[PDB]
Amino acid sequence: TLNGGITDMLTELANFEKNVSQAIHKYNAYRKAASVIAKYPHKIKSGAEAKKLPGVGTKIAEKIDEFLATGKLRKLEKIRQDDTSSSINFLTRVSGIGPSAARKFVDEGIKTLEDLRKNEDKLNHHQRIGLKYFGDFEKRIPREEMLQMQDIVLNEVKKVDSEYIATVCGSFRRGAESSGDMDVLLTHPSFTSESTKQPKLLHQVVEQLQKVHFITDTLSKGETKFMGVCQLPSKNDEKEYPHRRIDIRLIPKDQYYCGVLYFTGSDIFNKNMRAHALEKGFTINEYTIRPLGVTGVAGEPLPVDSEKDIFDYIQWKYREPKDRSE
DNA sequence: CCGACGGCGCATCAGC
DNA sequence: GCTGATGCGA
DNA sequence: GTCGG
Ligand SMILES: Nc1ccn([C@H]2C[C@H](O)[C@@H](COP(=O)(O)C(F)(F)P(=O)(O)OP(=O)(O)O)O2)c(=O)n1
Ligand SMILES: [Cl-]
Ligand SMILES: [Cl-]
Ligand SMILES: [Cl-]
Ligand SMILES: [Cl-]
Ligand SMILES: [Mg+2]
Ligand SMILES: [Mg+2]
Ligand code: NA
Ligand code: NA
Repeated sequence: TLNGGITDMLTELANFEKNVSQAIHKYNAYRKAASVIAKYPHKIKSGAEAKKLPGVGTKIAEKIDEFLATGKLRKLEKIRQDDTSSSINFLTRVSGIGPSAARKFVDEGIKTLEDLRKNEDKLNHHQRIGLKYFGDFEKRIPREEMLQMQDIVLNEVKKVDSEYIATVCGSFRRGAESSGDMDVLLTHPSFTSESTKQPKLLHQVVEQLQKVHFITDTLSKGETKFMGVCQLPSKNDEKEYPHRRIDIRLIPKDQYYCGVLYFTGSDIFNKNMRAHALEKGFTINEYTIRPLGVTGVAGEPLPVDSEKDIFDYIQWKYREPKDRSE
């Protein structure tokens, strides 16, 4: 909140470039600048001072000076008035509707929540669910509720097979007071980078959670990733809790550390760390950290026994989860 | 100046 | 049916 | 839009 005005402006500019301009790199550039400014420990006084931060160039510097002076950004004033842009922006807020589909719908005259509801037939499954719980998905999740959800998931997973280990990551693991959703990393000894000694490992868990009515809907479901909806049980006379998005990722047990690092985030932190890895001659994904030969092709997986091991390979001091919220 | 910018899972599609 | 490309998402 | 070579 120290430089809230400027970061909000940058984030809005970022969303515009992504949803309307479909210029993903401009999107990341803005988000990075927004992130770097967000942790700057001083109340920014000028674009010049801001340009000293990495990721902030001449363009954002000018925009910051404009914002600091007037208290707004004309470029944004306009974007906010353009009915097409605003419509595209809105629709992309429905889970399942990206920049392409949004532009396509608007070109069909479908540009509001009301239009989407009467044209439900024109939506694929994911979009149908995103629209159904549109309101709820906008709501944040108090950490207290996250704790209750964790308890339900861990206990139900334990019931399926005591050998399962379920770890809630995402912003929760980073210590956030509230989260946009629940992200669950799941492991089981019967599934490693060496073999899949038992099939349906993820299925069984998803099934158990549906059986006790915690999981209510499914957006997508594969062998290692589940994307759906859940809801905490409410007491008698108590109004129901909002429905929530839940992601579950089954990762090879022998690759837990690269897995938990990836799933802990943040997303911008992962980008920056993976970008730093490249500059150091390494490539990192949710399974391994591999070296890059002179040729450029990824080499063999390096031995990892802790999140810190990954940080060492790239010559970075270890950072606790609470300090990776970029 | 200009090429890189993180990496991948699932759903859906076109082309065979 | 397969692969590969795309959209959308983590 | 920003960066580094
Ligand atoms: N583009 C991305 C997106 C995600 N992630 C990893 C790193 C992320 O931490 C993790 C979770 O994705 P999430 O989509 O639940 C998230 F990011 F919003 P979270 O941090 O959990 O914040 P919230 O509370 O609001 O959910 O996936 C990533 O690596 N790249
Ligand atoms: Cl771009
Ligand atoms: Cl503004
Ligand atoms: Cl690992
Ligand atoms: Cl790999
Ligand atoms: Mg999350
Ligand atoms: Mg998530
Ligand atoms: Na800079
Ligand atoms: Na969307």
